[PDB]
Amino acid sequence: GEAPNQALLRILKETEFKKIKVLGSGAFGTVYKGLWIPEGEKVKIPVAIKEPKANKEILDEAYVMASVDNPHVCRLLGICLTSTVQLITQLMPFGCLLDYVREHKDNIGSQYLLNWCVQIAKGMNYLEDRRLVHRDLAARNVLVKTPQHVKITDFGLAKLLGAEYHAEGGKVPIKWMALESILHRIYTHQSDVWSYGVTVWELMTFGSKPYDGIPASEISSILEKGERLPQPPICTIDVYMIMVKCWMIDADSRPKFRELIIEFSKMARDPQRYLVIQGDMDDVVDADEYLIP
Ligand SMILES: *CCC(=O)N1CCC(Oc2cc3c(Nc4ccc(Cl)c(Cl)c4F)ncnc3cc2OC)CC1
Repeated sequence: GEAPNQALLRILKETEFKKIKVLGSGAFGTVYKGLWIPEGEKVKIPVAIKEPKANKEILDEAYVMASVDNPHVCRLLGICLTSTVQLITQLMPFGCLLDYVREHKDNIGSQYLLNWCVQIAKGMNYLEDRRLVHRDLAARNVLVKTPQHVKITDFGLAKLLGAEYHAEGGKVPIKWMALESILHRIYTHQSDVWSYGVTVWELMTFGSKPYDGIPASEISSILEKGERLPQPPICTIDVYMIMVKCWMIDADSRPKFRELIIEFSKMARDPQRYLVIQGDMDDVVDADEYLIP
């Protein structure tokens, strides 16, 4: 009872796109921005390009990104098979939501924060429909297309469940993981809900570091001792109670992604009741409008 993944993997000519700038660099490789002009099409699509034996890793990320299609999940546009392997995706001009929430903290309203909480829950709920566990949900891994539209990205750690994933050992983001993921290395859709709670806490604190000034090894014990992240200042008890529910030790008593949509959507209908913030070329086609079946 496992469905065939009939997603299409589009191979892109190196001619079809040009690089423009370097958006970011890390070990493996650098992420760049550029334009993609499919030959004989008269369209220019703003894209972001990301170019060992780690090719097995980047090709696993491409498989996952090519198999998702949701307004709040970044989809792979294609890959380029030159001397280096490149991943081409739609350009998210405003960067990651973590940096955006930091560089604009004096201009972000409750309506935007709660809407972001709704959109991330919508994208996370879609990944659960597709039986996909992200395992690395964080504010740094949510990209901003427009201030009103954010999407989930970075599926390097994502794993597809059959019809409870048991990792072995890898550089993992300790401070965002559920307690069972720390101790047993078990990952469930409800393990992503814990990460979702930390991600919401990142937004409501305008980019603060969770457990700032704490060793990563001491985290497993303080979570057993009953300790969680503090109530952010702008957070009513209503919003903070939801974040606390995502961090319960019993994983099945945690909120579901389908329910986090409903609760935050109800809150976005009256944002100031739940968040208290002081003073509330020519042929360019966005990739969300370029659809080839
Ligand atoms: C906040 C953390 C941080 O330092 N960075 C994250 C955002 C980067 O800037 C931009 C990145 C992208 C990406 N990234 C991307 C991720 C996975 C894959 Cl496979 C591919 Cl191909 C990617 F391109 N995607 C789309 N748009 C942007 C836009 C960015 O800034 C404008 C820099 C480092």
